[PDB]
Amino acid sequence: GERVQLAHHFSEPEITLIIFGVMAGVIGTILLISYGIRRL
Amino acid sequence: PLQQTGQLFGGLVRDIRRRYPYYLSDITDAFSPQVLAAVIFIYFAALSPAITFGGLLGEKTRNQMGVSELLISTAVQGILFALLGAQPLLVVGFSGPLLVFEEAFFSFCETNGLEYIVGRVWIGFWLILLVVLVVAFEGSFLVRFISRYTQEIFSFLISLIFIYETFSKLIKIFQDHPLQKTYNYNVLMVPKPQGPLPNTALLSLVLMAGTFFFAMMLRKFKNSSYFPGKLRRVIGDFGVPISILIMVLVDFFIQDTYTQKLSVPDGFKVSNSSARGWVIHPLGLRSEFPIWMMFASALPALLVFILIFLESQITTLIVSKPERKMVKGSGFHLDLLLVVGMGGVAALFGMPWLSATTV
Amino acid sequence: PLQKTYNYNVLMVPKPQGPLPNTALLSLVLMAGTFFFAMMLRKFKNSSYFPGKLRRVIGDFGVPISILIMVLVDFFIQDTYTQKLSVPDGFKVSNSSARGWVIHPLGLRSEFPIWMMFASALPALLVFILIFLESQITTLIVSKPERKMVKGSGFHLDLLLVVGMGGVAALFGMPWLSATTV
Ligand SMILES: CCCCCCCC(=O)OC[C@H](COP(=O)(O)O[C@@H]1[C@H](O)[C@H](O)[C@@H](OP(=O)(O)O)[C@H](OP(=O)(O)O)[C@H]1O)OC(=O)CCCCCCC
Ligand SMILES: CCCCCCCC(=O)OC[C@H](COP(=O)(O)O[C@@H]1[C@H](O)[C@H](O)[C@@H](OP(=O)(O)O)[C@H](OP(=O)(O)O)[C@H]1O)OC(=O)CCCCCCC
Ligand SMILES: CC(C)CCC[C@@H](C)[C@H]1CC[C@H]2[C@@H]3CC=C4C[C@@H](O)CC[C@]4(C)[C@H]3CC[C@]12C
Ligand SMILES: *[C@@H]1O[C@H](CO)[C@@H](O)[C@H](O)[C@H]1NC(C)=O
Repeated sequence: GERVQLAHHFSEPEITLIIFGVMAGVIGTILLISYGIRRL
Repeated sequence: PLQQTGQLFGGLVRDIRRRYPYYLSDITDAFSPQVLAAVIFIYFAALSPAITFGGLLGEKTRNQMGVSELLISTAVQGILFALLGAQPLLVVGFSGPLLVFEEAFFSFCETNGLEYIVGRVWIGFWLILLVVLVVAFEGSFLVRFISRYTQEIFSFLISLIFIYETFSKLIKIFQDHPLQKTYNYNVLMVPKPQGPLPNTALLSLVLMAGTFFFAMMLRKFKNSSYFPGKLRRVIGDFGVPISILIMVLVDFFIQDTYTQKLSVPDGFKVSNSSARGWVIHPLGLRSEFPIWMMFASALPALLVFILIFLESQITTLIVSKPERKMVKGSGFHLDLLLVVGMGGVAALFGMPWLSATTV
Repeated sequence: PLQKTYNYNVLMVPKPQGPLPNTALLSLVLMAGTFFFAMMLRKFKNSSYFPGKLRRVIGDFGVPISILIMVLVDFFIQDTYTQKLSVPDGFKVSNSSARGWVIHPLGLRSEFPIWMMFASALPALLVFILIFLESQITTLIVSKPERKMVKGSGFHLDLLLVVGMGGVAALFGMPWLSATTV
């Protein structure tokens, strides 16, 4: 980045991949729940 | 196009199958001077508000987001929306309500001692999830309930706001350089004049009036019965570039008098290097980001999504009316998804989110 | 002219001896505004807005309304100087030393030459030609049948009156006139 930044355990690509994976999991769970309804 | 199919992501696929077959025509139909004239028109009509909004945002947010970041975000989002969008006629850029929300969020973060740019990153992260959920359930079918009533009211209000701001900028210019009997001839000019200057406000008024008069006269000449028809249409299409060139040349030969010009950053760099870089860490730049704010950013993200959704969908309704002879179709779901996704991605890089501006 | 710097100490009586800021630009703005308001009110006369009687009343008074509006606009701008109308203080001759109200045909300071009295016919012929052409062409223009003139025009009477009034005013040291076209 720029100047001095606080060190983190997860790097920026790592943390953004983790966030995208969590978001994709939430989206998949919501889609599966919606697919469950309107059928039974 | 506003019907509810009942299938997951059905609206997106319908918009894709409606628009992408016309992709080959979308390149060949631009072989006309009217397209080039429209390019010249929209270049200024999008650059000048972008420069003004970037300057105001840099002043209000301590240059955390400024002119350069806004210009880069506008360029990237416009390129992606032109390459992949369903209604390329829409112009993607910053707007006033977005500036108000940015100021409010900056004030909130300053009061609570939170990193505002990381808060924007989390807001964009929530925006991506919100738009994916909306597109998945075909949430853009509710736009069919917006009749001509609301569309025309919004368009008239936005036009009145635009005209009022245009006149208020001239009023502010007149206030900065009032008409006085005497002036100080030794006034520093860098970066801006610190005192009133002679002939500034009057020349600005003259240039604005001349630009408006030439634009209106050339628009009338487009519909007039003078000159051969082909040359008449060529001149009428390039009426705005011709007026801009004429007034710029007129101001150019007046060397002594000072008029405010366009200001752009020297290079492609962040507005404030100390505050942030090109990539902003979602976990925090200077201090560790609080856990609670990551979940609390949804409500500001909800407000941003509501603003962008209403603006883009009403603009698409206005530009895709059947009376305007739109014979290619418009995709609401694809355009909304692309706009909000590009905003969320640009939030990660410390760039402002945009919307389909009406004007 | 438009200059970066101006002298703030310039004498104004009788006229400004040096350039002044915001003068020419404000004059251009006032002229453009007057022309724009006059044209807009002329179009409003023929427009379909407002009740017809009030529309015609406003359209007829379009020039006075524009003049009043621009005069009021310039009035509230106290600091900037604009050139105004100048009229003499009273009903008096411009130069008292040169002549009075009645000029003696035999001479004021020196005896008038005899030959010039007969030689003045050719300048009088040129003046008569100028006034005749101007007045008669103006009468032709204003009395065209396509202009719906249903009262008639008299060329001989108007020409006689104009040239006679000019000749009489020449005696009192006043300029001769003509029927101007504009
Ligand atoms: C610098 C220009 C060239 C100078 C050289 C001077 C020599 C010169 O310019 O004559 C060529 C040409 C005459 O050809 P012509 O009169 O047939 O051209 C018609 C004209 O273009 C109309 O505008 C067209 O109608 P519209 O618009 O489509 O509805 C019409 O097409 P259509 O609909 O009837 O089928 C055309 O036929 O000029 C003019 O256009 C007349 C205006 C000349 C004005 C004076 C020139 C400015
Ligand atoms: C301040 C004005 C009064 C405010 C009070 C508001 C109350 C109010 O103003 O209504 C009275 C009057 C309605 O009466 P009305 O419509 O019958 O008046 C007709 C109108 O004057 C036309 O201009 C005339 O045609 P033209 O010109 O001669 O060819 C026509 O005469 P004719 O040829 O058919 O025989 C007239 O009949 O108003 C209007 O004129 C409509 C425009 C209102 C516009 C809104 C008012 C500006
Ligand atoms: C809406 C999208 C962004 C997903 C919803 C956000 C929530 C559920 C997730 C996404 C990313 C997550 C964070 C990812 C990484 C860490 C670092 C770890 O040491 C503590 C938890 C913490 C801080 C997580 C907290 C919960 C979190 C913020
Ligand atoms: C950049 O941010 C710092 C605080 O981190 C601030 O003091 C400075 O004024 C900012 N730069 C500009 C140009 O405002």
